[PDB]
Amino acid sequence: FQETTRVLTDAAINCRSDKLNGLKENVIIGKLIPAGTGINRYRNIAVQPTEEARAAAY
Amino acid sequence: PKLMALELFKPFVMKRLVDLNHAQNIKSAKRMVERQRPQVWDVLEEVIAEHPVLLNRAPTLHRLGIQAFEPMLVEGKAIQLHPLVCEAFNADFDGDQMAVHLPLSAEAQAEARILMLSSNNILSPASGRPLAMPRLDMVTGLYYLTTEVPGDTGEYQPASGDHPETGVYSSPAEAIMAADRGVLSVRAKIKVRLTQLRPPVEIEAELFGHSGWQPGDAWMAETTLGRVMFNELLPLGYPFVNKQMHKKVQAAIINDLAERYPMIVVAQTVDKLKDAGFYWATRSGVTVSMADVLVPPRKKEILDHYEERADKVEKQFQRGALNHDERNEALVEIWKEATDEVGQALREHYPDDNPIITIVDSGATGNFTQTRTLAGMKGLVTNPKGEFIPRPVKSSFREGLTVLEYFINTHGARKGLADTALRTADSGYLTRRLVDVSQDVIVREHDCQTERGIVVELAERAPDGTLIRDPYIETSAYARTLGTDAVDEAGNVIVERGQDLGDPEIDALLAAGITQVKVRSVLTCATSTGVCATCYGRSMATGKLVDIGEAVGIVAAQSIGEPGTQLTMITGGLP
Amino acid sequence: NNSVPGAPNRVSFAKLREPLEVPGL
Amino acid sequence: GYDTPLGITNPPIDELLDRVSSKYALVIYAAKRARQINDYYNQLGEGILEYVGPLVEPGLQEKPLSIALREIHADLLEHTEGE
Amino acid sequence: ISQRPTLSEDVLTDNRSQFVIEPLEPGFGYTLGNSLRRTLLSSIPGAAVTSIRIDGVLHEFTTVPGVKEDVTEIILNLKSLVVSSEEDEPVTMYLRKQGPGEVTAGDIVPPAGVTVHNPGMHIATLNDKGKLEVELVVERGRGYVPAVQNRASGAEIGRIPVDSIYSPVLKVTYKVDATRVEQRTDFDKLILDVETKNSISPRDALASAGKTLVELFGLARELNVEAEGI
Amino acid sequence: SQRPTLSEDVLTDNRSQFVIEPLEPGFGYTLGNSLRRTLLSSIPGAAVTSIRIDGVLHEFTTVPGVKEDVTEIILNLKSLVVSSEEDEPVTMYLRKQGPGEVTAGDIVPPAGVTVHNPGMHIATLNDKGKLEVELVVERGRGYVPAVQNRASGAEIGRIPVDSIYSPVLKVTYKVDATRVEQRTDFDKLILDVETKNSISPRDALASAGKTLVELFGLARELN
Amino acid sequence: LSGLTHKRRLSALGPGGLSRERAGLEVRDVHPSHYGRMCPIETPEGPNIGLIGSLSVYARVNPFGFIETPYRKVVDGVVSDEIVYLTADEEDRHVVAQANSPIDADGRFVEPRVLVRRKAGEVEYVPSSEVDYMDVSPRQMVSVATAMIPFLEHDDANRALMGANMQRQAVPLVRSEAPLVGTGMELRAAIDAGDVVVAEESGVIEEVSADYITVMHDNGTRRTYRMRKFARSNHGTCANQCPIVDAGDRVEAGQVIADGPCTDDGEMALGKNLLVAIMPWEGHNYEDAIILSNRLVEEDVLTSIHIEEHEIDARDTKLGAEEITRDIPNISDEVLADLDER
Amino acid sequence: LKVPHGESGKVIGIRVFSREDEDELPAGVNELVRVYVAQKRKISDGDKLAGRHGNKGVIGKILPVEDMPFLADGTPVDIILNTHGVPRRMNIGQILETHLGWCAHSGWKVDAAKGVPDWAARLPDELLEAQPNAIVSTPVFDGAQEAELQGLLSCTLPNRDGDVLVDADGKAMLFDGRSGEPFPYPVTVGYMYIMKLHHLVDDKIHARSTGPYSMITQQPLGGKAQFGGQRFGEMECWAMQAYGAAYTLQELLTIKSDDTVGRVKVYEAIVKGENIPEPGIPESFKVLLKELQSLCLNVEVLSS
Ligand SMILES: [Mg+2]
Ligand SMILES: [Zn+2]
Repeated sequence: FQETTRVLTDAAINCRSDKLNGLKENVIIGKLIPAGTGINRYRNIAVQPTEEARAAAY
Repeated sequence: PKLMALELFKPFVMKRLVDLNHAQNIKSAKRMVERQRPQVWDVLEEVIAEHPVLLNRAPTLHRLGIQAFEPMLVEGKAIQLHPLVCEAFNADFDGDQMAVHLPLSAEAQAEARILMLSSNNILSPASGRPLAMPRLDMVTGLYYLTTEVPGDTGEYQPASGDHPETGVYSSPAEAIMAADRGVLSVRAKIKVRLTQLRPPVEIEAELFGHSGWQPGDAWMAETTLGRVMFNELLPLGYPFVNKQMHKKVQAAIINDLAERYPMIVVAQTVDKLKDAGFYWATRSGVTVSMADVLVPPRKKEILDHYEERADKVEKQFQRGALNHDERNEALVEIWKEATDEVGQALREHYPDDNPIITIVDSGATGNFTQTRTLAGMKGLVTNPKGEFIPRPVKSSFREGLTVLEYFINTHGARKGLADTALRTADSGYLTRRLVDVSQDVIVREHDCQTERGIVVELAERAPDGTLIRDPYIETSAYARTLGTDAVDEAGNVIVERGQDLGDPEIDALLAAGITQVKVRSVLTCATSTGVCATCYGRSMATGKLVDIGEAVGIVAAQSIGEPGTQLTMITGGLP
Repeated sequence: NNSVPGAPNRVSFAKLREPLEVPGL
Repeated sequence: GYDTPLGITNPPIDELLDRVSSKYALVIYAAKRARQINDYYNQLGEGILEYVGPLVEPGLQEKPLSIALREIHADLLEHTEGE
Repeated sequence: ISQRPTLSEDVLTDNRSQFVIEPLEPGFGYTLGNSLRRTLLSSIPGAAVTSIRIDGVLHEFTTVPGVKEDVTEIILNLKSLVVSSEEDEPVTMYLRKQGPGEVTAGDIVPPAGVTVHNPGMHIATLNDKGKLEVELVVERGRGYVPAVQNRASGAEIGRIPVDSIYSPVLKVTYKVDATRVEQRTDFDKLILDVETKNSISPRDALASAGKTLVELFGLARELNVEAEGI
Repeated sequence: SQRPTLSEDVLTDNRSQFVIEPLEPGFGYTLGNSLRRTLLSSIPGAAVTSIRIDGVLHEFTTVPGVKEDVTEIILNLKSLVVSSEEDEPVTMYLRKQGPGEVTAGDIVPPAGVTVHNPGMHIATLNDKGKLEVELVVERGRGYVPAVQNRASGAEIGRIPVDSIYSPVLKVTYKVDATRVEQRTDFDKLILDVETKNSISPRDALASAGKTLVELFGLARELN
Repeated sequence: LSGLTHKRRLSALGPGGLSRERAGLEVRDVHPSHYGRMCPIETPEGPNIGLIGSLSVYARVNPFGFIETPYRKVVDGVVSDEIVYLTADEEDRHVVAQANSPIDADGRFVEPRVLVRRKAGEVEYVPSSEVDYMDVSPRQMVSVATAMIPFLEHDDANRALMGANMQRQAVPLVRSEAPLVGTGMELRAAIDAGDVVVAEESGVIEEVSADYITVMHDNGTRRTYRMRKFARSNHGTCANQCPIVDAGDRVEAGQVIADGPCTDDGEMALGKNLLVAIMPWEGHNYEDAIILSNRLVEEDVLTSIHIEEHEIDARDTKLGAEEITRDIPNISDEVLADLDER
Repeated sequence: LKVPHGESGKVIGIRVFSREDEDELPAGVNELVRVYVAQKRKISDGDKLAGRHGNKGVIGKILPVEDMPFLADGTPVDIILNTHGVPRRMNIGQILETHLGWCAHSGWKVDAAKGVPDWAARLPDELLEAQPNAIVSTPVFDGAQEAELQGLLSCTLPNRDGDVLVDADGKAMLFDGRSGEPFPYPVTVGYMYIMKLHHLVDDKIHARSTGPYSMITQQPLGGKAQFGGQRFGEMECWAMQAYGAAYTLQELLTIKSDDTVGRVKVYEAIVKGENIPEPGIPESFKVLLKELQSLCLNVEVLSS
């Protein structure tokens, strides 16, 4: 946003390790945005045909 | 255009073609595609069966500025488009240009096919009401079709002694055939016998005794063939509508359909209605000619009288008692009164057949002031300082202005151009800042199970009347989730706790006479980060409760920033 | 009143006469 | 209880939402199945039939995602939520 | 030029149909559709009722005694009746009943030739000690003709002409759709829609209409000799 | 009461009127419109396809001795009307030298083709220059863009020209209705057609009739 | 027309002038002293609105640089045929009449009261004697581009400005046609445009050709004019000249001899004449859309010619000098089948 | 040198300048040659048209000549204009221009046997008798009045068929080209001057699937001539975020703009039947890292 040098210095002094939270930073990096279809609640889904379909598939 | 799609689907076409053994390798397939042999068109048609594409009018402003339409091959070098989506992009078909993207992976395909599809975004995000509705031209056609006229050809008549009563048709098919033959005007009073249209509740509860209408039950209606033909477009089961279709009526009907039926049915009926309106607009006989713009009959006498009074005040000033400011005030007020009187006379002159009157009254476009300027008097005009010049124009554009009047008039156009030029940038900057401020708002939890709910006065009860609807209930408490049940005076519950509010529920509450209601709001959300879904309430584009993870900050920013363009002047405008 | 020698003839809805030709543009 | 639609809008959206919890889950819930279908087609020449092919009989050269969406509407798939 | 043959597809329903012609040369869509619709709607011959009589009523202002329905309702009910006739001259038909109950088209005694294709159709209902006698004439024709064209008809007591429907088909609708046979990608695809009565099938109505139109254009063709594509 | 229609001809110098009646009510308009639509776009004909000008490599240039450049002469030649009897590309010649005027009558057509308007003005020549132009005459129907010859990959000396195969010029119809209450309720169609003199109106009408008969024959077959 | 307008343009920005941001908004508005000097209609649509005007039809620059405007002075209520040129200061100090005011053939004012323009923004009737100055023509405040828009007294200011700006964007067609309805300032605006040749002395043409013409002067001196054919214009369009004279005609001096682009018989013609109909048609003309008959396409009614331009150069380098050569490494003969020996 | 993307036509002329022939050239050059390519463009879809009254538009569709409405005498129209845009824009002048154009084209002859009509008092004595395809001129601020047009429209010469098409008001009866039946109400017709704007469609249309990539920014080139892709503004990112679409944004930012190996792999997978591999690390992020590590700021990753 603004005053990049000052905030950069302040963060470096404190060794502020920040998780990839929010959208702007997460889009600057390029990783999936943590919104919509990006939240871990949906990004990790395992889908397989129901056993009934497999028994009756053939 | 094919010249664009073929160059845009090159890898897919090459792959499917080498699959079909029209070439031997990939390089040969690419070369053949480059040469555009007649063996490529079939594969190109086969490879885009259900492949969505992304359109984007530059510059996109709001959420609905990026749609996802199914492609379709057509000749030419222009990207065809649907008439009802131009409003979403605020595009005008006069040289506007939009980009076209394309998702590649199987994930982007599903994303653009489910979420970004156009048919699932009829409702604007600003308010939970549809935006894609008959806008400009087809509305005139619908008004003409549903309009009623007395003493037409083939209208209904009563039994006159030895002659039967004519004007009754067994079914709409016979009426259509009669109209085709040329013995029944499309808009006349008739008594048809419908069989597949639920009658209005007032007749449904009486004729059938509330037993319930079903297809195959006949009832004798009293309407015009145009109204029946229009109602046939509406989805089955909808009660019959038997009133002239002003734009307000159109909006009410569309809103009711959106609030009572699923989105897909609404889209289908909107498409059918648009097609019918386009078909019937051409035959409405709406044109422009010198005989259409008719001069007022007695404007000269009124103008002479007002000029005589102006001369009277001029002599009063010549006496020297008054100063320049008083003279200017007197002149401006006198000429404003004269313009109002001339406008009233012009309105009283025109009949209900002129194309201008038909267009303006039907809400198609414009207002009466433009018609007055075009036929009556343009009146006093603005000045570079903003004050009204003491010299009014005494002629309309039809009759013909003079050099001095046009020179005086140019100022308003110049100032309006400058105002628009500054307003566009002002709105853009404001929208950018508003988007910036609220980037990180997202619905995290499903429910914060909090109790603090802002109380909003739903509708005030008059001291003399029984109940008066609040003029802003449509905005404050229309989609918010009801914090607590609004139990009526008795023990019966009309709306239960947690149940989202809406048009039928708002009507029920109005019937119960409840005035004060406590509603769950997001301002008091107890969620640590973001806001719980329950607090937020019913969504805008979805029509239901918001789903977990959906961004709300961006939507709010876009919604608030979009109307910034029209914001103009302690100032009251955008500043 | 065609100043140029052989311009095409096109009668006009003339009501007033201009006492001077348009100067060299 | 309405006219059958045509194009990519078949099956409709509201019907699918009755199965899936939310529209945001459905997109992945169908994309993963489409990926499995494409993998099965890739191995059709030879391999293990662990990624069972389409459940509903496909059309004439239909995209795998269309097959996934048309079979999800038939309630023939089961999935686990986030992790 | 042979070009490409145009085949007429077909779809089936209870009594409706959606005949499809594909492909057609650019611009021939409407050229077919409009004329074909008009021919189907007002070319096929048929039979229907023209006038009725009620000895129990002197004019039309009132209603027949002892019947729940009104004169206008009776006229409407009897107009929709589907009658097929094979005799050119106008024959008569009588409907008579006594006592309480209902009346159905099948109960009307038909003379030789004429037949009713819907016996279960309702007309009206009678209360106790009710009676009504009707003498309706049936004529064969084409298309639609209003009762106004039958106003001046001799001199009678209670002659009440009714708007007849001399056609077995009553509704037709069509559209045009683009098609891609080649890089032209503009060929039209006619989509016809017809819904006939019970006295004819959509496909036979369409065949009769095509027969009539081809016979009509035979005059244009016969003026000289010259060939074209399929 | 019920009679089949009949078509008769009322003749004029070059535009003929055709009267058709009796037709059932509300049916003349559609028939007239269908005939007009099938007449103005599906009548076979022949017209110049591509030219060859000696001593000229393309169309954006001139030639000494003439008063107008190549584009103007191409535009003028577009008005030329010819009828083809053979179904293959034939070749004509146009050789005119010296001062004077060059008209449509100076072409020496081969056997099987003719030029019916020798009065057209192509261009004019000054004594300095001469002219020799070779042109093709193919038979087609409708309208084709000139670029068709671009992909043939011929030599430099070939110049494509737009082809317009249509002998019909204007068509109109009016209906004389008889809406008396008698069963004589019919309408009388009055169709008027004018041709470019390549073919008489009767031939074009017969061709259109045959086209429509062949097109509608696909429905008379029992389904 | 575009070239003439550009030559007549009046800029207000650039070096030695105010910038866009510092320039006030008020300067972009009209002034009661603009009548007769700078047209108030013609103006760019973009943000440079009001900073780019145009001389009036009759405006002439005085030797110092103050624009003038012709006027005929009324001495004792009688119009004077003789005319004089007045600047802003002198114009303010006098009484200027109205051209459209009726005047008798003898110069007598039929109306006792005639409207008049005063010091600034003041108009009021005055006796028909004190009036001192009268305008020349009603068209004394319009620009050159705006002067050729028929029925300009009926449109709106914004619409008139839009039409004037649009008129400067036409494209030369192949076969131009003069308008059926247009002001009388078309041929004059074309002769002065310079894109049309004209004879200097009254002579008789001996012979004409598509590429050059030869006119014989009455004094026995032969002269020849060369006409450029199909030369790329400064903006990518084409320019040509077609003589409209016949062999053996005594052409008088000042008579046009050839028509340049957008011309038809020595008068401007930027378009064609089409038969229009005003009615909504199946929504294909929805929201400013337009429908065109295929007759225009198949008759070259609106066919234009555009000429591109490319250039390559072989400049020396420290590693050597590049040379254009027919041969090129690793290229099939078919690819270079078009290149010549050089 | 090769023809750019989206050009065609004949080669009309070639100009070559040689230093051997003593031709002035810019310093450091030996042979500069320029080639002119001329193409004939026919008006097509997506082209701008506009009259002299400032009414722009685009060619929505070019119907066949056999489909346009035609006058009662068989004269098909050439262009159709919408009507709802006239009164709102308030440019009624074009209607008068069309009426006057029709009157001049058809030719008129005002009756004078009984005397000049009162409405024709001020008409020039030589303007009472016109010929077909006549030429008329109305100077600005001084032209034919409404009464003049009313009188003229009532005396137009009849067509060669002997009948007059337009009425006194100026409207006429048409015939639909599709249905074939006349419209219920009359319509206005006439000749109006139409120009052609320079905003052609061929210049605008452009496509790009795969082509040259910039060497300094690793991004596709820009512009139609260079055969480069389109720009993707940040407002588009905001819109994509609004819908909650994530993978699409990921692709747009990583797999189609920067990642080299990503582009190669996805192109090969599309060429084959394999699924598109997930994108990688965009070049922008890696450049930002290797640049910020230059300021002594140890920027770790913490994959854990
Ligand atoms: Mg625009
Ligand atoms: Zn909460």
